[PDB]
Order: sequence, then structure tokens, then C-alpha cells
Amino acid sequence: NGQIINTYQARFGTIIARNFDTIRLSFQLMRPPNMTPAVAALFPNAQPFEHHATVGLTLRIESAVCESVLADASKTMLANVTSVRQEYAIPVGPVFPPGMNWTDLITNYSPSREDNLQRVFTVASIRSMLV
Amino acid sequence: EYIENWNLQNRRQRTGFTFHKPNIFPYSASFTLNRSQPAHDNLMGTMWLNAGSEIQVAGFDYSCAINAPANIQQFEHIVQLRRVLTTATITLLPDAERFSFPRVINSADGATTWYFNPVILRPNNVEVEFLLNGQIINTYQARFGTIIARNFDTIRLSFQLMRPPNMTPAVAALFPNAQPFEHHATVGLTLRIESAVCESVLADASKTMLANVTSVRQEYAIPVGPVFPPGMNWTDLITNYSPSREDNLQRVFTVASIRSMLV
Amino acid sequence: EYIENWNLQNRRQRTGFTFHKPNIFPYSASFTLNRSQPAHDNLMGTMWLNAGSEIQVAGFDYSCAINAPANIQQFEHIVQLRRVLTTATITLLPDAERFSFPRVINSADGATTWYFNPVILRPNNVEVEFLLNGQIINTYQARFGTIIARNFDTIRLSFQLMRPPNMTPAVAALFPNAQPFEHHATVGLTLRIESAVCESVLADASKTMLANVTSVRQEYAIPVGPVFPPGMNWTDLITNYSPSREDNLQRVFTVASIRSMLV
Amino acid sequence: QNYGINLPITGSMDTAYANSTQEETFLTSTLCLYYPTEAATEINDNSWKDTLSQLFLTKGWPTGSVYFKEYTDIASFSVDPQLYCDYNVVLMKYDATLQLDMSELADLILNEWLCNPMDITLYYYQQTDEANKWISMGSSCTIKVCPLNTQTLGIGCLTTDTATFEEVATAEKLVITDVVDGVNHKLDVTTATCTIRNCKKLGPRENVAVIQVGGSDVLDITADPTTAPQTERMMRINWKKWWQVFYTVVDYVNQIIQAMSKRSRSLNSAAFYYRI
Amino acid sequence: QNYGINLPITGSMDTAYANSTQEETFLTSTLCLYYPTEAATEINDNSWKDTLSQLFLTKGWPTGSVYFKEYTDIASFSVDPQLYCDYNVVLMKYDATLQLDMSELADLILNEWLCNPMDITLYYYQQTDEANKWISMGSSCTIKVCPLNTQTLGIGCLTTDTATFEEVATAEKLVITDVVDGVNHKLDVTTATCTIRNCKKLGPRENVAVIQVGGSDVLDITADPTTAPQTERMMRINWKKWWQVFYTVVDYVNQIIQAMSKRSRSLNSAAFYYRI
Amino acid sequence: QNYGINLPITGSMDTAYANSTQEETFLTSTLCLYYPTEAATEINDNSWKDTLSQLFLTKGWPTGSVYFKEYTDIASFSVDPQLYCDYNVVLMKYDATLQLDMSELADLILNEWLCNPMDITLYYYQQTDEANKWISMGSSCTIKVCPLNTQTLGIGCLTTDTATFEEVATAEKLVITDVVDGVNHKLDVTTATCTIRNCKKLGPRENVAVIQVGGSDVLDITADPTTAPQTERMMRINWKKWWQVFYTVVDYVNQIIQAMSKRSRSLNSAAFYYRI
Amino acid sequence: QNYGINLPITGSMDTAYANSTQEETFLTSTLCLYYPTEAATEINDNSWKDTLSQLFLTKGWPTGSVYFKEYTDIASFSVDPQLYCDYNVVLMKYDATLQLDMSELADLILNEWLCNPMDITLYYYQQTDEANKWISMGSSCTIKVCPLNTQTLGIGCLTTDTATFEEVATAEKLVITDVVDGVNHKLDVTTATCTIRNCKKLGPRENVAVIQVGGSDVLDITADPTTAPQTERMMRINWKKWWQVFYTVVDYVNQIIQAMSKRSRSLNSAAFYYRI
Ligand SMILES: *[C@@H]1O[C@H](CO)[C@@H](O)[C@H](O)[C@H]1NC(C)=O
Ligand SMILES: *[C@@H]1O[C@H](CO)[C@@H](O)[C@H](O)[C@H]1NC(C)=O
Ligand SMILES: *[C@@H]1O[C@H](CO)[C@@H](O)[C@H](O)[C@H]1NC(C)=O
Ligand SMILES: *[C@@H]1O[C@H](CO)[C@@H](O)[C@H](O)[C@H]1NC(C)=O
Ligand SMILES: [Ca+2]
Ligand SMILES: [Ca+2]
Ligand SMILES: [Ca+2]
Ligand SMILES: [Ca+2]
Ligand SMILES: [Ca+2]
Ligand SMILES: [Ca+2]
Ligand SMILES: [Ca+2]
Ligand SMILES: [Ca+2]
Ligand SMILES: [Ca+2]
Ligand SMILES: [Ca+2]
Ligand SMILES: [Ca+2]
Ligand SMILES: [Ca+2]
Ligand SMILES: [Ca+2]
Ligand SMILES: [Ca+2]
Ligand SMILES: [Ca+2]
Ligand SMILES: [Ca+2]
Ligand SMILES: [Zn+2]
Ligand SMILES: [Zn+2]
Ligand SMILES: [Zn+2]
Repeated sequence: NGQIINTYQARFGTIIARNFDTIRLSFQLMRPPNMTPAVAALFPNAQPFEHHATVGLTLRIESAVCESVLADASKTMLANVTSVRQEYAIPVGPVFPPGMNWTDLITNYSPSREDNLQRVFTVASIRSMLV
Repeated sequence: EYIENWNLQNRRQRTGFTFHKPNIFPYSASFTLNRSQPAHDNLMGTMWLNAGSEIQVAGFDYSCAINAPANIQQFEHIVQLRRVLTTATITLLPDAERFSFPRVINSADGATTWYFNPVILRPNNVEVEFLLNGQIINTYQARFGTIIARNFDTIRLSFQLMRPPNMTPAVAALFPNAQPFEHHATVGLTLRIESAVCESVLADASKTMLANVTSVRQEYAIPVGPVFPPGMNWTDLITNYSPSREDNLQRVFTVASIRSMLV
Repeated sequence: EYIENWNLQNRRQRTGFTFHKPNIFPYSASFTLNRSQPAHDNLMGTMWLNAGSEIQVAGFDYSCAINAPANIQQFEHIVQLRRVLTTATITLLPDAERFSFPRVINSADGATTWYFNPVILRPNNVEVEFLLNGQIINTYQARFGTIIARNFDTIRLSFQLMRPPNMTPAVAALFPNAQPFEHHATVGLTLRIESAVCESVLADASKTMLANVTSVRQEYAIPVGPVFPPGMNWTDLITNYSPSREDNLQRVFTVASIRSMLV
Repeated sequence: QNYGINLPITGSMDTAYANSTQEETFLTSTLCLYYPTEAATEINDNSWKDTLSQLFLTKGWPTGSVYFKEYTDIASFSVDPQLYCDYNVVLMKYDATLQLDMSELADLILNEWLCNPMDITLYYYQQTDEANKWISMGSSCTIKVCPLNTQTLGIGCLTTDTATFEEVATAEKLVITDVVDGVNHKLDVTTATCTIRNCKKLGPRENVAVIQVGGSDVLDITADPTTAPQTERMMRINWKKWWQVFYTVVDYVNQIIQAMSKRSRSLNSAAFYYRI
Repeated sequence: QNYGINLPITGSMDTAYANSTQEETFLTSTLCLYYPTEAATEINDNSWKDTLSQLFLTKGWPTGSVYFKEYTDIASFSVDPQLYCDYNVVLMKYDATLQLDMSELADLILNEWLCNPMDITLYYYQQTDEANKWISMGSSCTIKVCPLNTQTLGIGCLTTDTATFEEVATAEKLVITDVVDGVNHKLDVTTATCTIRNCKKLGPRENVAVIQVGGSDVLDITADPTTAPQTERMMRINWKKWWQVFYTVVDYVNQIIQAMSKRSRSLNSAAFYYRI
Repeated sequence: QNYGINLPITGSMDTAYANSTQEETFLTSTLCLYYPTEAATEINDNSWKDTLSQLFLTKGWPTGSVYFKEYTDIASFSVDPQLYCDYNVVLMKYDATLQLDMSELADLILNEWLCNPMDITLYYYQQTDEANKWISMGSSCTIKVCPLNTQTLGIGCLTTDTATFEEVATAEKLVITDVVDGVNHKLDVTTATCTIRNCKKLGPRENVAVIQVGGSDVLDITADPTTAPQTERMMRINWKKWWQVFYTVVDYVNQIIQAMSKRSRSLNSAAFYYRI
Repeated sequence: QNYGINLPITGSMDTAYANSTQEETFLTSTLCLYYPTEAATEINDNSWKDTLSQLFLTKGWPTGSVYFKEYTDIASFSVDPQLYCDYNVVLMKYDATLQLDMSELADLILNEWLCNPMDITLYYYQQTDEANKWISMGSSCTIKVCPLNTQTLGIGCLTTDTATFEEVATAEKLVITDVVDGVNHKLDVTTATCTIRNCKKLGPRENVAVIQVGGSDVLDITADPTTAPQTERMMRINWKKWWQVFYTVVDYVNQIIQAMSKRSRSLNSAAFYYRI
């Protein structure tokens, strides 16, 4: 909600975010003040620029806890609901996006969609006990 | 109504608060310039006031679409409601009276001021779309007066400034082929939510719960807390209407309605 | 509500009538010229409409504060309410659409007519003060949208016409250094009371008590009495809201609410 | 009754309109026509003033209310013009060679000017603001100016040597000088045949109208280059005969007076502001 | 139509615009270009009419729609001008000496006029309203006016002795006389040379546009000194050669016609409606 | 930073006006004054430039920022004038005989023209839209045009005989030619003496203002007959002494610069739009 | 555009490609081929321009789009080169004795430059940044440099005696001078014969491509000794005849234009942006 809960500076590896809804990754491309002849050759003082400096970060959420249902790499609730909807040619309804596409569903994860999705995921978990 | 909605929500059934003129839009008098330059004498863009239950929007072109493809300039205005509204009665009127008089407006960065000299043309190809999750729930084309938006969280007003193909000499005198453009063609739209239903609590024109809470906090000099903005400013509150803010607001509004029964 | 207030009043307890758009301002479309001359070409002053629950005020300067002490022209409007209002929700908007188009206006004595050609500038240093017994109860500086006035009987709207320090060539063309002044710089303010609470009875946009009393009096050709204006006219009644008038009006409004239960 | 103070006046936006006061204004006011001598020459009629008075009487002006004042030409008339009637109309013939002279004349009579004396011998003079000008009138005005600096020494001029002064007027009957504001100037003026006054432009002179008889719109009553306002009191007519011009003036006198208002400075309300 | 002229016409402010009617207007209208003889002289070409017609065809006017009418000068063209087709464009060369004659011609052809005969030999005449004028034209007009009084006695002019009348025109090919209203006037006119009619200005004329070639804004199509309206049909251009002028007229013919309106062409080509 | 892409701007009201930037602009910008030679001749002083620089320094302009460029006359100045200062003010003397040339010069310097080359020997040329003109400049431009038809045959002219062409310019030092759009024209121009270019009017040039010294409003910077716009950058002043002209220019430099804007095209943002 | 220049532009990496715009680019652009005089001499044909235009039309360029400009030699073309149209292809004949002159011309016309006047007769000058150079051109440039110290005293050169200055150019039609930064320099230049400007290299110029006819890779468009970039706009071909060169240019015009970018053309054809 706009308040910094966790902050990690120059840390890499495993980190813990205890409670959050926003991620802010700030980094910098610093020109190396001391360059060997090849490095200095890569970066001229003016155009043309043939080699382009890039600084990257990778963030991977391995585990989390959410008050709402979500698709994840381990469970099969989304797969089961989508499979059932596809196998019986269920026409698109007024709640979920066509084909149960996860990107559209999570882009506009509204309270009504949350209620319907929790309902169907709970039913799918019930069904997976037997089928 | 408030205690009934409290009990229904504690049971997680639909709760519905009915609002006359719901205070759903935070105040914002803003403009967008799609075509501009430092002299601000050949401008194309939009200016709007979104305030309370009301939205006045106006698309202006200084050239009057002289060089626009097919002599039509398309304007769009998207307003995202912070909460989903249902069973909403809307009055849509062709013109926006607020942006139809001469006006000296500030620059976007405040460095200078530009001039606006509207001449109002009827909006063309008006389409009011009421969207839910990006899907068109209601669509109204060239329809004005009372309309019903049954369930929506976004409003899309698309309207066109169409250059009159045939002009009388007095009209033709206003829109030359090139600059200077003394008269600037403006199309408008006014959208007023007379009544609606929301699952969340909102300020509205008929109820006094926001007024009661604000009065109680001001009278006893309650220090600003970690939830609400200072002075319970409704614009700030509705702009960032977070779930925690919604819970606290519902609590205090229910308490205020309880207090109103006696005080 | 009306019988509750009647019984509370008979015991001398705090009474409360809740009004949606209370009709508290007697109708008045007036102007004040702080600077004027026989030809009415260099005018500084204010024009306002106070109607029902609405106040539209506009300060105009024909010279656009060119010779003002700091290129600031200060305008002030004081509205004294005939009764104290509490728990009031108020929409405040920058512009006054009613005084933003060309007008031909009678002189104060009706001897001649002058010309008004507004160009609307953004009001500067807007300070809305809600006063009780001459003391400042609520203050809102540069705040627009919905505001709360918890307890007040007077409204003081102070605003300023500030000459833009930087002008584009068109804007600079509108405002010369000396006369003639063809475009007259106008700043505005709109103030709507959406809802309020008053210890006294008032006509509003939701209840039908005034309409019922007036209709009964007109249907049976009741001769004018010694208490009410000779049409049951609301402007005269609210202008001179005496204690005797208030007592009689509460009586008749309570009886009208009783009648409306059956008729 | 309360003369030295500016008290606000409140009016209701719905009171009424009083009846037309044009007839009473014509009955109780005076009209002055200013025209060049060549107009009288071309008319070549001894009783033409009487005929014009009769025609004005047909328009509601009582006999003797309308006066006709002759002037030789624009330049001569520009020497301290005195417009004393309630309503003044000046027929000014257009000369393409005298555009600035006509502009200065109109600026002098179409505006209100508050003038203080100038003693160029004793003092150095600035112009404080945009409304400050130096108006000089006489049989022949020749104004030369030396702009000083913060040390009182001339810029491109020597205070002692007038030969280096920068001439801004030469044998003018009337000239309005505008110099850079905030800069002290030493002035050399032909005081024998010309008086110079430090004047402030208060505002329009409501009761003076100038009808330009002839060419296109050339008057510039504003010293500012960016603006050349054409007020309703700056009329312009095309002509070939002076009798036609005077008949037009008489026939449309209602419109001409309508374009004019009573001099705000000439009524009791102006008392103790500057004059009456 | 006449029976329903005094009937309301109600329209909705949401009725879809019709398509452009410019093409249909050109395909069914006729255009007249009035130019002075000096234009054709300076062009010095005999097929230029065909070239202009072909250029107009490129601009959408079918062959045969555009007509070219020549006039010697402003004075000669003012003798009962004839406007022949749906759209009339008059190229008027500017001259600083004939400002009033240009104004008179523009007033005559840019407005509707309702004229009646004036038997100046028999009756005295009045101009009842501001819209009433006396338009006289022919080989040479010399109008002398003697205002009268309630007893028919002339004011500043003996009725019998025309030599004492007041001269308003001399050898004019066209003149619009405007005398004081409500006063009977005796008129002496060169009836053998030119005719005078009592005319009323009905309103503007939409099918006639005047393009002033060179000069400044000098036309005054209203006798009122306070007003010098510059309508959309009064264009002005700068020129060094006439071919550029004609190419400008052809290239911007759409704009010129836009400034003009249909239904303004009367059945006859005259410059006024005559009632005898 | 993001050049070549038009990004919408979404400013708001109530952002509060910033303080005056006039002082900062005067401090950081340069001003060029363009005046005729006769101005310096009449002034007749060898330090007048220094005095005007000092007077401008009194108005806020740092010393060395105001430049004084001289031109012989309008014709010579119309030979591809290069206005390079941040703000350019051109003091242009009025001549009744050079109205079109004055208009052409103003149109060339008061507007922005994207010009591409013209090789009349190799190709035929047409003006596609109303913003397309042919601008020719040099010692002497004589342009003759032969309109062609769809059969690439001259209309009223023979493609092989230039004597039958139509003359649109003669001995001009600057001329703007507007021909009928959508028609191919063969061109005969004195290429050895002057150069022609196909130029599109993009829009106003804001850093250039023209002060017409004396005269009336005669400029027409638009080829449209129906439009004669007097923008805020076209001042007119009545004059007798050039010293008064320069004092007026310096004293109202605030107003003059307010009427102008930084050249929208000559700044970092226009990078990859046309320049910089 | 300008107000939103400092705004982000966001793009999805899955947005479908638009169709080829090459056809539209050719149908709306203009191409200039700059070739030496020896090329036209060796071709020895008077209609070769028509043939090349027709071949370009076969390649998609509408007739009139392609232009051919001749220059005598590298030296003459370097005197204020003018780049006229949207796409400029410069055929530069290689000469082993003029490597630096070719490099200077390529640097001038392949990069954007922002230049200011240098009053070398009054002030000493510095090159503040590596992007700052001094570009001088004209009939004959001879630049002598005297580096100064903190006390203005020249280093290895007396300030008064120019003969002891340091020669950096001799009779050059164009030279780009690069002195040590942070050191004030006194300059002696043949101002009567050639002009010198203080210039800053803004960046590359996309609308200008240079094809080196014959030779080797010798251009060095950057002053830095460590960098000799060979951009996509610096082509090189081998030749025995000029017709083969022109056919190669026509046949691979698509590839040449691909190496160039739109929007780099400036209103003016100048090789730099001048600020005074
Ligand atoms: C004003 O005009 C009216 C209408 O003609 C007339 O009856 C009345 O007497 C006039 N005078 C006054 C003082 O109202
Ligand atoms: C008007 O134009 C439209 C659009 O080209 C076309 O469909 C229609 O047929 C035209 N005519 C009418 C009478 O609408
Ligand atoms: C702006 O002007 C005000 C008053 O003129 C002054 O106090 C202030 O310091 C100035 N600067 C800023 C950044 O507001
Ligand atoms: C692009 O090319 C495709 C394929 O030929 C064609 O269908 C389409 O109309 C072209 N134009 C656009 C704007 O996509
Ligand atoms: Ca001197
Ligand atoms: Ca004078
Ligand atoms: Ca001054
Ligand atoms: Ca002026
Ligand atoms: Ca005549
Ligand atoms: Ca007589
Ligand atoms: Ca009359
Ligand atoms: Ca008139
Ligand atoms: Ca010319
Ligand atoms: Ca021919
Ligand atoms: Ca054209
Ligand atoms: Ca024009
Ligand atoms: Ca060299
Ligand atoms: Ca040495
Ligand atoms: Ca260096
Ligand atoms: Ca290098
Ligand atoms: Zn802006
Ligand atoms: Zn008044
Ligand atoms: Zn309501």
C-alpha cells in the first residue's frame, strides 16, 4: 500500500518478503572508471555505439502465501477447470475470459472473478480427490 | 440499510448500498494535448472535469479537422471507477457547458498560459461504453438522455469532431484553411450518474455519514491516523480507496448511521 | 422525523432536520462594482447568483489586474445564512459557468446597460471559510470537490484574479496594458450544498412540505395572513425568517407531513 | 455628496430598464462640430450653419445647442485644442503625409491626460511607466533628447553640447514624445515657441469622437507597437463632397452620440478626484 | 412558398450532416468573373478565357459554366451594373482617388435594393428611414438638394434659384445620396443624362463578392459613420501581375463560393428591384 | 530524450503559475533588430548602436546580446534573408507601390517554409495542396508558366515556345507563385539569375516580428483571398523620426517579445522533426 | 511533441510488424545525387538526367522526386555545402592527396553541428568539450593559433606578433580545427576570405550518405585518434567509368536509402545550425 515493508540493498540469493503487493527494483549502470584496452574499445566517447551497456536483474518467487487463489507450478486446479471447460465446449460466460486464459484473468482479477475462481478451484480440488 | 449490509457482508452475501449521485469520481480538472507546440495556437486535445457523480469532457481542435483524415478528429476519454457500480442511471447530454467559454489555461508544466476560444459543434459518432474487466457490458451510440449501466467499473466516452461538409458564410469564416485559428472547434459530453448501487460505501449527495465522521474528527481535533488522509478529504480517500481504507470507512459509516438514529 | 422534531422541540431538546439540497439562500442575482465609470469600460467587481442550495460567484477585472499592487485582484463574497447549518456536504468547483459568457447588464440604477465579455482565468488563492458567530469553524484553501462544513452560519469565499506572469502571444494579445479592454478577466467559484442538517425547517429538493402548504393555500384562495409572504413565496419567507415565521412554518410543515401520510 | 472616496455600488441583475434618455440628453446637452476651413470653402454658403442647426432641430436638438467651430488644418488645430461642448465631434481630413500628426491629435483629444509642468532648464526628467509621455505644443516644437546614465553623463551625447542631442521633434505644432522609461534625459526644447508637459494617460475621453474623412484606418492612439485599437469613437467615412459629410453627420447623430458618453471628469461626481 | 413563409421551421440539433454539396453546386451553377479592361490588356492573350475555363474545369466547374465579363473602369461599370449568373465575382482595381466610388459600387452590388422612380421635376422627396437612400446613375449625375420647411420654404436655398441649392454630386456615374430624414427636399438633377431613384436597402446580397485588387481596407458599404463592416464577401489581395490574380481566383474559387450563398440571384440581372 | 515521437501531454489545472521567465529569457537570449539604411542615415550618429545597446541593458538585455543588422531596402532584404537571433524584429518601411513585395517578404519571414529543389528544365511541376507555393529569390526572377492538360500539352501555350507562356513575375528579387493546384506547369525561369524552390508552408515562425513603419494595414501573408490575418507579430507604427521609432521599440521590447515565441522548430525537441 | 519529448515510450515486444513503408517513402520523398563535374564530363550526354530519372521511376521514385546537383571538386563543395532534399547521396571521387579534405567534408555533412560566430578579432576562444571544434570555410582559410596561459601570455607565441603563431591551416576551403581543451587561444584568420565558427557535434546525420568512388577506407569522421568508425552511410565503390557508377547507385537505391533515416532533413539546406 505504498509503504516500504522490506528493503534489500546489494543482496543476492534468497531473500524474504514478509508482506507486499508491489516490487520496486532500482539499479544503475555505472560506467567503469578504469577500463582495459578492450573494454575502452567497446565504449567510445561518441556515436556510433556498436556495443550497448546493459545491467539486469532476475527475481524469482519460489514460494509465497496469498489470501486468494492463484495458479502455481505445483497444483492442477487451473488446469482441471480449463480442461473441463474445453472438453465440453462451454461457451464463454460473463465472468472469466475466453478459454480461461490466465494472463487475462490475473490482469483483471476482480472481486467477482476472485469469488468465482475460488469456487471453481475448490470444486476442482474436491473432484481431484476422486478423479 | 447500513447495518443490514454489515450483517450480509459478515455472512458474505451481496451487500448493496444505493446512492443518489454517488461520489465516485475524485475531483480532477485536467487536460490532454495530443497536438501542441510552444505558441499554443494550434492545439488538439481534451479537457475534462471528473467531479463527484459528474463527468464533463470536451475534445477541441484548433484547426477544426481541416487536415484530419476524412475531416474527422477522434477523441477518447477513459475513466476508471475505483469500485464497480451496478443498476446505475446515467444522464448523457451532448454538450459540456464547463468547457464552452473563453478560457486562459495554465501550461502543463505551469511555465506559461494558453488561450481557448471554443466554438461548440455537436459531438459526432458518440459512443458511451460501460466496461467491466475490459469487456463491454453496455454500449450507447448517439443516445442521449437517460441510459442504464447495469454493471461496470470503467467508462469510455468516444466522440468525434466532424468538420461540417457544408457551411454558411458566417460558419465558413470561423474555420480557415491554415493558421491563425481564432475560433477553436469543440465537441463535448456530459455524463451524470443520478443513482447507482455499489457493494462498497461511498459519499453521496443525500447522506450525511461522511459529513458526520468528518465533523466528529474536526470538532475533537483527532490527529491524523495511519489509514485516512488528513481531514477525511474525500478526493484523497477515493483516489486511493484501498481495502483497509474501505473496511475502516464502512466501520465508521455504520457507526455514524447508528449515531444518527439518536443524535 | 417531523413529529420527532416537534416532540424534541416541545421539550427543548436539540432538534435536527436533514435536508438534501437545502433551500437556504434567497434568490438574488446581483453585482457589485468596486471600480466603475459612466461608460463601463474599466470595471472591477463581483457578480453572483445565490439560489436555493447554490452560490455562483465571479470576480471580474476589465484591466486584468495590470495596475494591481502585485498583479493580484482580490475578490470576497460573504453570504450570511438565515439559519445555522451543520453536518453540511458541499461541492466546491473552480469556475462559475453562469458568469462566463457575454452579457448585457443593467446598470445599478437601470439608467443604462453595460457589456460583459468574460475570459475565464483560474481562481487564485481560493479560501472558503465557514464561520459561526464570526469565528472560523472550517477553512479550505485551494481545495475543490467535496468538503464538509460541520457547523456554520456564514460563508466567506475569497479568491484572486492573478495576472499570468507568462503568456503565449494570444493570451498576451487578450490583455493589453491600457484601455480599451475587449476581453475581461473573470475568476469564478461554484458552491453547492448537497446535504445539511438544520435545527429549523427549510424547503429542500426532496421533501414536499412547502409545495403541500402552498398548494393547499392556493387551492382554497386563503387570504394573505400577517405571518407569511402573500404567495407562500419562499424567497420572501427565507429572507425574513423571523422566529414567528419559523414557529408557524414548523407547525404547518409538521401538519403537512401528517397529511401526506394519508393524502 | 461623498466626493473624495470611491464607494462600491451594488446592483441587482434583474431590476428594470429606464426609458430612453436620448431625447432629454439632446434637449439638455450641447454638440460641437470641428471641421477644416476647406470644408467651409467648398460649401461656399453663408447661412450653412443655420441650415445645419435647423436639420439638427429636426433630430431633436434645441436651437443654439449645436455649435460649429472652424480650424484651419490638423496641425494648427493640434495646438492646445479646447473641446468645451458636452459632445464633441471632430471631422479630421485624412492626409497620407500627416499620419503621425493625426495620430498625435487623436491621442491628445480621444484620451484623458493629466499634465504637470516641465522645466527642462532646472531638472532632468524620466518617464516612470507606460502611461507617461511628454506632450509638447506650440507654434513650433523642436525637442532634442540626451539620455543620461546612472552617473548623469550622457549616452551618445554631452550634456553641455546640445549639438549631440538626439532630435525627436522638429518644428512640430504638437508632438507626444515617448522615451525609454527609468532613464534620466536632458531635454532641449524651443521654449520660446513651445511648451512641454509631463503627461499621464488616465484613460479614454468619452465625450470626444473623431470622424476621419478620407483614406484608410491609420490612427494609432496607443504608443505601444503591439496594439492599435480602433475604438467606437474613431469613425471613418469615404467622401467626395462636404455637404454629404455634414448630412451624414446630422442624419446619424444618434449613433455618433451613442458611441460617446458624458465626460466622466466633467460632472459633479468627478469633484475632488481631479476636476468637477 | 409564399403562403408558408410565415410558418415555423423546427429542426433537431442531432440531425446528421448531409454530404458536401459543393460538387453539385458547381455542376449546376454558373460563375461570372468581372475584371477591368486593364487586366485583359496586361495579360495580352486572346485564348486566356479558354485557359481559365479549363482551369476551372480542373477545379470542378463544367465547361460553359464560367463566364467572363469585361468593364472599362469603376465609373463605367457603376452605370446600372448587371449581375448575370448564380455567382458573381467582381475584381475591382483599387485607386486611392476613387474610394467613395468603390464604396458606392460595392454598396450597390453587395446589398439588395428596392427602388422607385423619383419625379424630381414635380414632387419633393424625403428619406423616411435609415435604410432609405437616393441612388442615381447614368452618363453624368449632378444632384443639387434644397431642404425645405413646413411651409415649403427652402432652408439656406431659394426654391426657384437652383444656383443656391446644395451640391452633393458632380458628373458622377453613380452616387448614393443620404439626406436628413423627415425633411422634404427639392432636387435638381441632370435627368437628361442620369436617372435618380428612391431606394431602400433590403439586406445583403450573397451571390455577389467583390475582390479588391491592391490597396487597403477602404470600402464602407454602410452610410452609418459608426459602422464600416467588412463582410466575408469583401476580399482584398495584393498584386503585381494580373495572371497571378486570376490564378489566385481560380485556385481559391471554393473558398470564394463558400463566402457566397445560393438563392440570392433574382430573375433579372439588374442591380435592384424596380417598382413603377 | 524521446525524439521523433509525439507523446501526449496530460497537464492539469491548479498547478500554479510559475514566476515570470521574461528576465531569464532576456538574460539568455539574443535580439536582432533589422532596419533600413535610411534609418541610420536619418539618425546620423556613429554611436547610436552603443546607445541602443545601453538602453536595452536598462530593460534587462545583457550587453552584447542585441544585434543591429542593416539592409538597404525591402527588395535587397528579400534575397533570402537569414534571421538567426533568438528574437528578430524587422523594421520595414511602408511604400504604397511595394504592397505585394512587402506582403511576400512578411509571408516569407513570418512563416515556416519547407523547401525542396526545383529543376524546371527536367520536370514539370504542380502545387499539390493549398500550402504548396513556388518561392523564387535572387538578383532578378522572371517566371513564366505554361499550364498543361492530361495530354501533357500546353493550355493557351506551346511547350516548345516560351514566348507564349504566361508571365507571373518580372525582375522580382522575391516572388511567391500560387498556381492552380493539380495542374502540371512547364516553367521558364531565369535560373542563371535566381533560384526557385517548391515550398510547403508548415506554419507560423514565432521568433520573427515585423513592425511596419508608417502606412496602413496592407500586408497579406496568406494566398487565400478570403483571409487577411493580422497576427500579433505584425505591428504598425506611425512615424516621423527614426529616433522615436527606436525608442518605442526599446521601451516596448517587453510587449514585442511577448508577441513572439521561441522558434518551435529551432530547439532540442524538434530534433528529428526537421532540425536540431 | 516538444512538451512530451521528456516522456517515456513503451512498446510490447510482440506487436505485429507494419507493412513495408519503402514504397510510401519513395512516393513522398525527394532524392539528391551530388556528383563531381568530371562525372558529367565523362558521361558526355545532355539528356542523362532524364535517363536517370526514368530509371529511378522504374525503381519506384515518382518523376520530379530525384534531383541532380553538380559540384566542381571536393574543395569547392566544402564551402558551405547545401543539402537540399530528404535523401542526399554524395558521390565523392577519391584522391590520395586530399584524404584530410574528404574526411573533413564527410565529418561536416554526416554529422549534426551547432555553430556560433567567433569574433577572433576581439575575444580569445576555448574548445570546452571533445564535441567542440572550430569549423572554418570560405575562399581561403588560414588559421594561426596562439595558446595562452592564466595570465593571457601566449605559449611559444607572442600575442602581438602573429608571425610567431602556430599554423593549423593554409588556403583551406574547409578545415575543422581541434585544439587542446581548457586553454584560451588567440586566433588569426583571413576573415575577409573565410568565416570561422565555434561548433559542437550534436550527433550523426541520417539523411546524408557519402559514396567514395575508388580508393580505400580512408575517411576519419571523428577527431579521436583511437576511433575511425565506418558507419552504414559511408559507402565505397570501385570504378572505371561513371555510367557504371550511376547505374550502381540507381540499382541499389533501396539499399542506400535503407542505410539512411527519415526526419533528419532540416528546413534549411545548410550544413549546420547557426546561433548568433
Ligand atoms: C416610460 O415609458 C412608458 C412606456 O411608453 C410610459 O408609459 C411612461 O410614462 C414613461 N415614463 C416613466 C417615468 O416610466
Ligand atoms: C454520402 O456519402 C456517403 C459516404 O461516402 C455515401 O455512402 C452516400 O451514398 C452519400 N450520399 C448520401 C445521399 O448520403
Ligand atoms: C517566485 O516569486 C515569488 C514572489 O514574487 C518569490 O518569493 C519566490 O522566491 C520566487 N521563486 C519561486 C521559486 O517561487
Ligand atoms: C498490409 O499488407 C497486407 C498483406 O498484403 C494487406 O492485407 C494489408 O491491407 C496491408 N495494409 C495494412 C495497413 O495492413
Ligand atoms: Ca549624439
Ligand atoms: Ca506632430
Ligand atoms: Ca516611455
Ligand atoms: Ca500603437
Ligand atoms: Ca460616385
Ligand atoms: Ca445655399
Ligand atoms: Ca437619410
Ligand atoms: Ca459607414
Ligand atoms: Ca516581389
Ligand atoms: Ca499564351
Ligand atoms: Ca496552388
Ligand atoms: Ca490573403
Ligand atoms: Ca580542408
Ligand atoms: Ca611560435
Ligand atoms: Ca579540442
Ligand atoms: Ca579518428
Ligand atoms: Zn501546453
Ligand atoms: Zn453601473
Ligand atoms: Zn438530488
